[PDB]
Amino acid sequence: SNDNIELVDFQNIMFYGDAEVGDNQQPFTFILDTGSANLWVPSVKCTTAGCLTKHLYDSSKSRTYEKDGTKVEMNYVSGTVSGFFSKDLVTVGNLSLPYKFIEVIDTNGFEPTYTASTFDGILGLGWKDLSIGSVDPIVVELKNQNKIENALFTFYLPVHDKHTGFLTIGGIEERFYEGPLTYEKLNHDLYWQITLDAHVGNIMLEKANCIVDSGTSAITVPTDFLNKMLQNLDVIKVPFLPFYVTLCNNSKLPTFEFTSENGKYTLEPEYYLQHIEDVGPGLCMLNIIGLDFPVPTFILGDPFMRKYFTVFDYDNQSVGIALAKKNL
Ligand SMILES: CSC[C@H](NC(=O)Cc1ccc(O)cc1)C(=O)N[C@@H](Cc1ccccc1)[C@H](O)C(=O)N1CSC(C)(C)[C@H]1C(=O)N[C@H]1c2ccccc2C[C@H]1O
Repeated sequence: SNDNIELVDFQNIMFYGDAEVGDNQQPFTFILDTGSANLWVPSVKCTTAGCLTKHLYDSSKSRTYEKDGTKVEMNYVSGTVSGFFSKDLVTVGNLSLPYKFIEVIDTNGFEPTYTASTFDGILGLGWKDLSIGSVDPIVVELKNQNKIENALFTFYLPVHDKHTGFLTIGGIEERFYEGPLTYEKLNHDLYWQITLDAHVGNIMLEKANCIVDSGTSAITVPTDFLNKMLQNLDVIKVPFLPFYVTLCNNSKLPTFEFTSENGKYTLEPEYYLQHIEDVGPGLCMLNIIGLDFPVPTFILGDPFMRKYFTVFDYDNQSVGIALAKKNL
């Protein structure tokens, strides 16, 4: 019944999945990003160094290509790509639909991220009004065409050296989680954002905005909240970068607890530490960065999602959260 695209871990920090553009089935690797709402692929017309090692899109070889050519720039927090709109058949798992996407010709504003990673493009899994060009989300559009049961998708993330992951479209599969699945209502029209009380030891923020974001390989915390957490924690900031290093077994490292009237979600140090033995013996980096939004906000990124199976439900305007099964 449901369509299941396999997720591959890349250096236990990112994960990617593959999909196709064109009726000649041109293959691409995507970051799958719940926090954005446009699809893009690098073009054969790309003029920049970053495209050299990528799978490139050739509209001339697809009979289902429809020209648009409207110029567009996608601005991410990690950089900018530019190009123009094109329309073609997009295939995700076994499902296809004609889809508007961005043909990228300049990726120099997205370095060094682009050249250092093995993805080709980004496939947005956000809300329509967050898109450029008023593009209906893939999953919404697939439901509207009755190709899937429900306008929802789920993430069961891969775990480095343990199991593969899945982006599942159309339904919720019991095989991905254990214990209860708790639904948290979205608190915003166009982000996968929910309200949770956030506790880290003695520090807490009542009714914080929490964005569940598949494209962010960190937990982000308000900067003042982070500053309090790190006080007398025996961690050291990396020169010039917003990351902190610690002895891996530092017993002061706290557990994040997020609560709603419905549920309680925790994130222990094992889920947010990254070993860096090559930099030194028994050293870890915290996958936590300080970021201020206009309203106090946490991004519950990839470290959160490695622990917790997540359901993104457009029809019920909610995020479902459950403990991910350790193995399939
Ligand atoms: C609507 S369209 C995209 C939107 N535009 C904007 O907000 C407009 C904007 C542009 C520039 C700016 O100064 C501020 C604003 C954007 O970018 N939303 C992002 C989510 C986001 C949003 C706000 C804060 C943090 C992150 C997006 O969903 C996303 O996940 N991204 C952007 S590409 C990406 C898929 C590689 C990933 C990313 O960067 N990851 C790195 C990251 C990020 C943060 C911490 C550690 C690390 C490590 C890496 O994992």
